[PDB]
Amino acid sequence: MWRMWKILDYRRTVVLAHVGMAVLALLIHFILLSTENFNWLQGNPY
Amino acid sequence: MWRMWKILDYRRTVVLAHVGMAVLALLIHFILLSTENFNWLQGNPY
Amino acid sequence: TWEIISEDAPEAKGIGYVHNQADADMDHPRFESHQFCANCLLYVPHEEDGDHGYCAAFGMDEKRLVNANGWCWAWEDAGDAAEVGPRDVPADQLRRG
Amino acid sequence: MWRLWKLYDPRRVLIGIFSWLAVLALVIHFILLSTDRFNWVGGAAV
Amino acid sequence: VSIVIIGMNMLASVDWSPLEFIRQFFWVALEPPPPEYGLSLPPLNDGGWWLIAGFTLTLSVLLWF
Amino acid sequence: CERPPVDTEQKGYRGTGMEEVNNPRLRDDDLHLAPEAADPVSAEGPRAGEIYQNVEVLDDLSVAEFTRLMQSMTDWVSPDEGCTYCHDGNDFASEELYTYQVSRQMIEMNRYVNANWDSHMDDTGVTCYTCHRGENLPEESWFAEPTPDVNMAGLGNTMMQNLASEKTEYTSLPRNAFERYLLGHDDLRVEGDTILPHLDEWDVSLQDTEASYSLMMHMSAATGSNCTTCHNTGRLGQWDESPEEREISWHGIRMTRDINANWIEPLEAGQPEVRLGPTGDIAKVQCATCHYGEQLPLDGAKMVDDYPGLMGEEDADFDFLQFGDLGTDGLRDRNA
Ligand code: BCL
Ligand code: BCL
Ligand code: BCL
Ligand SMILES: COC(C)(C)C/C=C/C(C)=C/C=C/C(C)=C/C=C/C(C)=C/C=C\C=C(C)\C=C\C=C(C)\C=C\C=C(C)\C=C\CC(C)(C)OC
Ligand code: HEC
Ligand code: HEC
Ligand code: HEC
Ligand code: HEC
Ligand code: SF4
Repeated sequence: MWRMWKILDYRRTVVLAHVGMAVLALLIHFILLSTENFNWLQGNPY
Repeated sequence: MWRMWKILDYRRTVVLAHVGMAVLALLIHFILLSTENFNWLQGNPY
Repeated sequence: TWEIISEDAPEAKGIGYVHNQADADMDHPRFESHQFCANCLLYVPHEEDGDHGYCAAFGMDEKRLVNANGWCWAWEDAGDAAEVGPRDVPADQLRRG
Repeated sequence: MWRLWKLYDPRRVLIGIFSWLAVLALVIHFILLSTDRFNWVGGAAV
Repeated sequence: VSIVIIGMNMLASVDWSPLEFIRQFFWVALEPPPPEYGLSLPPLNDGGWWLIAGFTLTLSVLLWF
Repeated sequence: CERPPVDTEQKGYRGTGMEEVNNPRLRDDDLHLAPEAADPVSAEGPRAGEIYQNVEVLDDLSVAEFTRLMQSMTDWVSPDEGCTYCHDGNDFASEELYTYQVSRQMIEMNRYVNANWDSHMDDTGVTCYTCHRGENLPEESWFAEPTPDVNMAGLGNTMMQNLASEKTEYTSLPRNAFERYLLGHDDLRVEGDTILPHLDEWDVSLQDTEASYSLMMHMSAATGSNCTTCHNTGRLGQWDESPEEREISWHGIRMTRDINANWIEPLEAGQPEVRLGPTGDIAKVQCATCHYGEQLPLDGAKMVDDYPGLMGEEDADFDFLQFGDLGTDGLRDRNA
């Protein structure tokens, strides 16, 4: 799929991928903190 | 009925159609989520 | 011993206690033509009468027995007392707390 | 339907699709987390 | 720094739930110190974070000036 | 969104903006319908205290009126359960069930408020049905807000605030307003009574002001009122600028505080665990437990006179000023 970079500007796509994955990783980690069974810092029984 | 596209611009009609149909489809799906007999995630009796 | 109550006593007059299901307030709102004293939740049969028994509306008074074919509009179904309590409190927590 | 890409710029269609898919999957995953039955990390029983 | 302090305290008040954060976005806040502290420096979770957020916000607007 | 027509009433002088606007299409019309009272049975013959083995509250009622009261209470609090909701099967002299002890307290409380709180309820009085409306539980009770013993070095300490709550009518206002005023007797006044400050005599904080605000949020929605029906908000702390509703609802606060502190909270010990709130407390009365969003509970229907047994004797100790207002003689030790 090297042709994908003749459509999508690779420089902008790389930056927006890192920015987007930053939001998603922070969001998923925060969601796990909010749950009782997956907050590793709280240490509730599973 | 192809003559419809000598009247409207077909390119923008299709883009407008997708946005309108997306808004309507989310409207209907959310409305069913608010009803009791058609909230498939809630699973109330029918 | 176990005197039977008077149908003309004020306690009976007040609740319409009648020795027979016939001659009752058949036009009273609370009334089905199957309610007898024996069918009443408030009725405890007497050990040695055969035809009478205690009535909880009369404080289970020994000298205020009721005929098993009687009726008053205080009748309640003996089909109750099967289930006791709020029907959503578990039985473990129902008694005392 | 190959002519669809002679009309609509491939980059804008793919960006539009990707934005819709990202928002939609986020919204579906969030809706599931909001329900008692399909909150997979809330760990409820059915 | 001010926005991070306010945002993290806002998020912490809803038990770190991003969903509950959106649900409560208009309602959450970094709360000022309770009256008993007067003008002293209160503990972080009793208005201390508010005082730091207010101090850095004041500094940023003054530097922006 | 709503739409016209809306019912409007004038609460103050023309042009003051003191008006009530109501949506007639938002009223339930079934929750507020008073049950049809039973026919008056005879009050002759011996009293209930002479007939019944275990009667402590309804001693001075006839046998007929005692059973009429018992059937009425069954319809009011547990129609779908029957007499065995409170009574242990066929042994009506038994006090085993917690609902029996609670209901015995509920009769004593119903008699107490009907005999001493005409300063609020006038002549209408209340019945088991005013609060229960045909349910085992009043739909409109409250529990204490949980107190989590904050970290003191962590983050996100809401001081009972900053969360949308149905207690505060979806404001970010303090959520513990009921505990402070409807069970406790904390001061509700926020306005200084002078033109110039005396900060060492009157220094109410804005947090205390928002707590009194949050109680007012409730007292408005709980009676289908708004701030204007009890106040001229331009001059909020002026009693002579307020309608007589403010004086009535003043006693409604002290009566609700009386109900919670002296009659409801003593019942907390013997409640089942399923019934208690998150803190482990008993459900308590707020303004909507009787009003359910209407100024006159059950459309102001006077039900008390139809049922002898729910009216007590006017206590010689009653003050209505001994609930946190110059004295605490009408409140027990605990409160909250
Ligand atoms: C306790 C363990 C948690 C968990 C905790 C975490 C944490 C913490 C992280 C991840 C991250 C990831 N997890 Mg995980 N994850 C769990 C369960 C899942 C399940 C599942 C069906 O159960 C799936 C499919 C995933 C998938 C993923 C990936 C999207 C991602 C890792 C990158 C990758 O490998 O790309 C493979 C995927 C693809 C190549 C296609 C998908 C990629 C696209 C671009 C992302 C779209 C996501 C979309 C918006 C839906 C999000 C749903 C969320 C619940 C919000 N997880 C369980 C519930 N997961 C990381 C992340 O968020 O990266 C940014 C991360 O930091
Ligand atoms: C309530 C009972 C049923 C149910 C009853 C129905 C009924 C009835 C219908 C659907 C339909 C749909 N349902 Mg359903 N559905 C249910 C629950 C779901 C759930 C869920 C999470 O539970 C999901 C994800 C769906 C999803 C769907 C979709 C597949 C479909 C709506 C298509 C649409 O939006 O048209 C709107 C059009 C769009 C959104 C187009 C937008 C898409 C693209 C990606 C936009 C990109 C923009 C682009 C760049 C612009 C240029 C494009 C050019 C052409 C190049 N349903 C429940 C279980 N559902 C409908 C259907 O079948 O349609 C075919 C339908 O009639
Ligand atoms: C989700 C839709 C995307 C979008 C996706 C696409 C796709 C796919 C294509 C274009 C194409 C074009 N877009 Mg574009 N484009 C958008 C909106 C705009 C707007 C504007 C200010 O509204 C302008 C001036 C343009 C300009 C252009 C032209 C350069 C080009 C041809 C005109 C056209 O087809 O318009 C169509 C667009 C509109 C008429 C505007 C629609 C406005 C919508 C209703 C509001 C924004 C949508 C939002 C994300 C969700 C809406 C929900 C609510 C209803 C608001 N786009 C929005 C942001 N655009 C085409 C191209 O590449 O030419 C070769 C093409 O194939
Ligand atoms: C988790 O979040 C992340 C990190 C992802 C980012 C998100 C952040 C978000 C969403 C933040 C949201 C912020 C919002 C919505 C904030 C809302 C702010 C509002 C509405 C503020 C409004 C008014 C606030 C005022 C006016 C504050 C005034 C405080 C002042 C002026 C404080 C002054 C304090 C001083 C000068 C401190 C003195 C300290 C000294 C040194 C004197 O003490 C000894
Ligand atoms: C409002 C001030 C009330 C009046 C008047 C009466 N009751 Fe009540 N009752 C009230 C509350 C707030 C509660 C607690 C509800 C909860 O969620 O815990 C109760 C509770 C009872 C109960 C116990 C129900 C149960 O736990 O299952 C009973 C049996 C009961 N009330 C009976 C009762 C009767 C007979 C009344 C009239 C004489 C009566 N209540 C009046 C509030 C109020
Ligand atoms: C009647 C049911 C009321 C409604 C509706 C509202 N208020 Fe009220 N308010 C009411 C009373 C009886 C009192 C006196 C309380 C006391 O025990 O002294 C109050 C008091 C206030 C105050 C305190 C003012 C002061 O005396 O210093 C404020 C600030 C206040 N009320 C505000 C307020 C607002 C904003 C309301 C609408 C949301 C509102 N009240 C409604 C009775 C009633
Ligand atoms: C049940 C025991 C009640 C509680 C708790 C509260 N209220 Fe009440 N209120 C109640 C009755 C029976 C009545 C009389 C109805 C009638 O027809 O006269 C009232 C009256 C009021 C009023 C006056 C309404 C008017 O005169 O138009 C107000 C303003 C009022 N109630 C408000 C109110 C508030 C704010 C309460 C909580 C603090 C409250 N009430 C509690 C019954 C009961
Ligand atoms: C809870 C709300 C009750 C329901 C429902 C019913 N009863 Fe009751 N009953 C209740 C209490 C709290 C008491 C104690 C009375 C007191 O003042 O202390 C009673 C008492 C009786 C009695 C007297 C029994 C005796 O003391 O010997 C009888 C006969 C009685 N109750 C009958 C009765 C019937 C027939 C009911 C169903 C319709 C019924 N009760 C319901 C509380 C409650
Ligand atoms: S109350 Fe019951 S037991 Fe007593 S007379 Fe009536 S039906 Fe018979």
